[PDB]
Amino acid sequence: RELPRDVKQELQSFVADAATTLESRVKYLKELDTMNQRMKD
Amino acid sequence: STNDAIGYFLFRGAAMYAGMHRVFFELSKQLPHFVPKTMLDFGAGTGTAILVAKEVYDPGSLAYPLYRSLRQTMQGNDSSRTHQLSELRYDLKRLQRNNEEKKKVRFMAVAALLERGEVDPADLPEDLKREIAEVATAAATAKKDRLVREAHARYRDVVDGTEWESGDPLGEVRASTEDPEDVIDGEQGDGGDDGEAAKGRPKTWWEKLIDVENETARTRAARRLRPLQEVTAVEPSPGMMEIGTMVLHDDVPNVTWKRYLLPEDEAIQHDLVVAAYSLSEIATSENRRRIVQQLWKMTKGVLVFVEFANLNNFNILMEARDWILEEKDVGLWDWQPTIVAPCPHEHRCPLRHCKTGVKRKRMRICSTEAHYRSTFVEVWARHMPLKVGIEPISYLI
Amino acid sequence: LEGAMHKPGESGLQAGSSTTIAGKETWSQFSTKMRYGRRRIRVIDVAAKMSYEYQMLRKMCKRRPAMRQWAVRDDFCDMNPGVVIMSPSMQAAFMKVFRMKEKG
Amino acid sequence: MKRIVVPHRWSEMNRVEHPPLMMKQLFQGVCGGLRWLETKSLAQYLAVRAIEEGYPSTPGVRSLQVTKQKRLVSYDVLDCTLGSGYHAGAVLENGGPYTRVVALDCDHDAMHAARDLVEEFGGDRFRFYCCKMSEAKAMFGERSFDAIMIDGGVSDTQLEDPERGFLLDDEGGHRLDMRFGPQMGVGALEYLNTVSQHTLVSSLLAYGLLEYGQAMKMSRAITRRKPFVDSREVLTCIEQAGDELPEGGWRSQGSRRKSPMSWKFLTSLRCIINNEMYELRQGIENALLMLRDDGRLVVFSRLPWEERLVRGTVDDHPHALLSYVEDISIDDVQIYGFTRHAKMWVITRAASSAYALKNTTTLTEEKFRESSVRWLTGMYAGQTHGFPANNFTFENFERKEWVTLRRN
Amino acid sequence: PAEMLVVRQEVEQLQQRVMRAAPKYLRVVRDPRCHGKVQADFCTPEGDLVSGRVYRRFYGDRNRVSAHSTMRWQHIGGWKLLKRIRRGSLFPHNVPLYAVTKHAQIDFPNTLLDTKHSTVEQTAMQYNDPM
Amino acid sequence: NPGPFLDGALQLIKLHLAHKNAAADKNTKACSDIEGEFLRELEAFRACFTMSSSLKVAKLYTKKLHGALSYFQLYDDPLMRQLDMIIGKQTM
Amino acid sequence: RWAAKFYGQVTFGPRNYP
RNA sequence: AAUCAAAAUUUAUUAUUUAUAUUAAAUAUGUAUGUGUAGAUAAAAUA
RNA sequence: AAAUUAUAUUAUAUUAUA
Ligand SMILES: Nc1ncnc2c1ncn2[C@@H]1O[C@H](CSCC[C@H](N)C(=O)O)[C@@H](O)[C@H]1O
Ligand SMILES: Nc1ncnc2c1ncn2[C@@H]1O[C@H](CSCC[C@H](N)C(=O)O)[C@@H](O)[C@H]1O
Ligand SMILES: [Zn+2]
Repeated sequence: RELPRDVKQELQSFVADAATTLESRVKYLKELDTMNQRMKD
Repeated sequence: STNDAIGYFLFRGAAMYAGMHRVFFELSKQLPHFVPKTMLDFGAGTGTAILVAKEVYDPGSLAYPLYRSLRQTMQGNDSSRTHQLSELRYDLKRLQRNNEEKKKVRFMAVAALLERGEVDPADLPEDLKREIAEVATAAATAKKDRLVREAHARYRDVVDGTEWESGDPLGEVRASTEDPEDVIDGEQGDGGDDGEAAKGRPKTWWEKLIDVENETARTRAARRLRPLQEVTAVEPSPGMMEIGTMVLHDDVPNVTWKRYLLPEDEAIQHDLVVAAYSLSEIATSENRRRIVQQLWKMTKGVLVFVEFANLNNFNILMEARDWILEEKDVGLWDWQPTIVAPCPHEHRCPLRHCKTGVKRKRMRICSTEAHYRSTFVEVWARHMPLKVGIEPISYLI
Repeated sequence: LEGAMHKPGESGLQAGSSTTIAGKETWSQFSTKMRYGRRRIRVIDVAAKMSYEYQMLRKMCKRRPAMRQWAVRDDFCDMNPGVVIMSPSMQAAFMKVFRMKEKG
Repeated sequence: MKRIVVPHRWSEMNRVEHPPLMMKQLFQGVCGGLRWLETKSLAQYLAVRAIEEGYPSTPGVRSLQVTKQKRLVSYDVLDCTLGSGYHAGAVLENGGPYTRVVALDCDHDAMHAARDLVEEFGGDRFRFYCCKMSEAKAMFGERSFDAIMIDGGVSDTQLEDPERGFLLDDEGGHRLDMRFGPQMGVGALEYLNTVSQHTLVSSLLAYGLLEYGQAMKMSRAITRRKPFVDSREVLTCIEQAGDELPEGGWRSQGSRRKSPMSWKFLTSLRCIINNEMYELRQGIENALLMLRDDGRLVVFSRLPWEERLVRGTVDDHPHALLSYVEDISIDDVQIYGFTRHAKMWVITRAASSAYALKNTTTLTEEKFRESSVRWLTGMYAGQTHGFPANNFTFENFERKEWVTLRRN
Repeated sequence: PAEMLVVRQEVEQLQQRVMRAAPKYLRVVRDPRCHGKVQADFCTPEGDLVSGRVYRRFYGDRNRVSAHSTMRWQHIGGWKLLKRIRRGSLFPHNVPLYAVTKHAQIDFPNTLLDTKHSTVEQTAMQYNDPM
Repeated sequence: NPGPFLDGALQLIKLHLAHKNAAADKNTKACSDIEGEFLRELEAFRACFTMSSSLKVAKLYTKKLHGALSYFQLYDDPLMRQLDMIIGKQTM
Repeated sequence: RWAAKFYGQVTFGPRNYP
């Protein structure tokens, strides 16, 4: 039997790396901003 | 939301706190005689700027005492100078006085009061013992201040099992008492003209030692110079407001939390208007120029813009500086805008128009840097343990 | 199972060896009560660290009086307070925000 | 020899007070408990000691220097909101001697109710300040009062005033200044003239009433037609989107989900301004800090989200226990005109083992399987070795802090 | 303690003296580099960005003779000051500055300008004659 | 689901029978201390009966709790009110 | 799915941008 | 393209740190989880 | 929901408090 969903999400928030998550999310926001800027012209 | 406000405060609290301490340190150095009795905080998500202004202008009325050894607690304001004079007098009594005669008078007075309480006869046979009496009630008020500093909460004297004072329960005659201490210049009389004739007498260092050593005039100088009476904080988002109310209510009492600035709200007048990290957060739909002009319209004294050091932020702050310095030649000279810090020339900023900043992003931002002791969430999120964290800020006073 | 509950006699960093369920808390309950119980700041020694004005005047007494004006100009031109340490009111607000939710 | 009399206003002579909600159920709640029986047993212990030393009696069956005399048996109660002072007077009159009430309020108009309570008896039994109920722990500390009573909402004094807002059947344009004190910002006229459409929906959905399908319809009506110079144009736009207002006005004896959208919007806009979600969440959680061991907490809830907030707090707080929940009797709804859904929540504080009583009823097998995972993975960990975390400990003093109190 | 209160009043008088010259001082805009000499960038109270150098030893305007030591003049001429001072702080105008270069200025602000321009476009842009 | 409410109910029933065994000529210490312990365990029992309401065990002891609270001569109580409503539902 | 959480916080104006 | 001794650079004093080893009481109740810093590198499937 | 990219190994840390 697998784990329930909420303890799995809280454990993924508890034990994962913070710096890699921060860098990937910030570069994802940057890529979305470049897409929006390319759409605006 | 409230989760965004939790993460924003826990991530940026020490950084914004260090930036506000840097800008308020420069403000206390450059303007010593400025005591901001009325403070408006625009965009006060968390009351970090209100807490920093409370620590700068009123170090004694906090719940917890300051770290007295740090450089950040030595400001130029008269209330901060008064509190520093009190702590310096404590250090002079403790360290630079090897005599135990102060402790001798202390335990003599303690044993004498404990013995006259129920054992000895009355104090009328010993003549002219008022010097014990007034220092005893002054030490009693110091004991009440000691209970306030111990419990980290005012109004602790009604909590304990002592009987409350019969008469004035609601506190109306303590607030409606005509004060005999504040005297307007025409209200003085019945005095000799030779005292008001000879001027320039207390210029000697001995008379300055008399004026410093006495403590009766300290409370009389502090009661007229009330540092922070009314504080109004403006915040539209509910999560930021409900966390900033949790932050500010422990040590800054009676903060009115407005939700929006109105165009009719510019008729109320404040001494100090602080916009910390909020001009960049104004949306594109809102006219930021009218907001900046309205924020300048509500200043009797000082308007302080504090923001993170960035390119868009520096463009916002330099445009706001140009918009406010546009309001120079429009009226009375005594209310014209003058920048105290940092730019001393009041022309366009030479770093904003420099040759090198065309192809170099580093030579574009006239900013300053604050250093702080970083917390555990910052060293958790940034993968490096920073014993000293660095916050670059752009400011405008 | 063992270690699924927390006995109130056994400490939280250690693990109890008892298997019973009655009179015990779940670990989310123990986490909430540990976040709840930890509101206090340790008492600061006032006499251990002297004030900054005291040390500044102590350094000014040892200087030559012809060099005191240049030391005053040195102290005035330094607009940096240094490494800004958080006030205990600010630390109390920071931990009050940090104790109201689970660490995860 | 003339007297300078102040000219009165319309609201001063036509001022009405708030009716007493419940008196005998409150006096059993806010007084009675473990802190009351040890109070009454100690008063009888001092009675048999007075006849022992030789004081004059009757035939009958059984800190520091200037504050040497401290008070006797007295039972200290904190009133978070006195209003008209009927609930504050019910503690002191029916309690007789050895009882005290400290009352707080947002408005300065509650000084009138505080003035009449002092004229009956004052100086040592009543004490009044003007502050919110969330700022009670900041000015009284932990373990301060034997009991704390909490009411919420509007009194009948503020509902009838034309200047204090809350007038729905007046047929006149008044400003919609519907707030409980000067400690808040803009009123409802200045709120709805400046709030965005998205900001209003997120604040309406926080209170449970007027859900997302209905709140998006009311916010479509407000922001599209908002030059609002008076409350006459506001109540026209509110009743045009939803149904008309109920016949009782603010007090509707109908069901909550069957209430109209105009009443749901107005009772939530009242909750948006004065921040009753924040003040009740803080005011209950601060009260469990300020209570003594085995003290009493009485909360009155007249709204369904308030019943969710009290139920969510006692199950999570590791000292709070619901002693009993009593609703309003049917006789108070006729003569006074109160809400049928008004309940009284009597919460007590536990000295220890507050979670072992709650684990008797609500302990499922799914919560047991989650509890084993949180011990194995260690998700109950906090923080100790960080910069602000090293300066924080529990309530009991350590050996290194006791030597600091000697010098300081 | 009388020594400390007297020198406290004297530091108050000296601070009141230096506060009158405080609006005429410079602003350290960029962080100073220190290799024997201390070289920094300043906003003057004339609307200029200058690049100034400060030496440790005394070199007068007419001759090198003086009554100061090296420690004396390094406390006078702000060498210890500008060595310990980072950007955003005040520097005195009465201290002599060596080899001051005034930075070139354009009319339009360089803030929020794209660095993805070509090299001759940035060249024409920075010399106040754009294409 | 353990049974500490059962221990509270048995303690109240034992205290009720101890006051029933206080039917001597006059023993003021017995009436005094049994009244004191009954009031103390009543204040400890209020929250536990609030949590254990609508359960399989409380319906067995509701009549005994009502009789013990009626014998101790105190009414217009919250526990007496809850017992009166549950007996009025049980009779209907 | 961290970017889809904030979509409930966007103002109704720019919620329909593309 | 017009200069000059930071730690070019050496030495010392109530004093500022981080480290160096010293360094202890305490069951009346309730209790205390980090990022990193390191050495050679010889297990592996909730997405 | 497979293929496994995954290094993995063990230890330490703070004003206990001077
Ligand atoms: N147009 C506007 N008018 C008023 N406040 C605004 C605003 N736009 C954004 N804000 C608020 O300004 C806040 C900036 S976050 C800065 C928090 C606070 N100044 C501090 O230093 O701690 C945001 O929470 C946002 O809610
Ligand atoms: N959160 C709060 N804190 C303190 N006082 C509050 C408050 N919310 C409302 N009040 C005040 O409480 C009053 C209504 S309380 C209504 C009942 C009243 N307390 C009574 O015992 O009869 C209002 O006048 C309002 O000004
Ligand atoms: Zn500048």
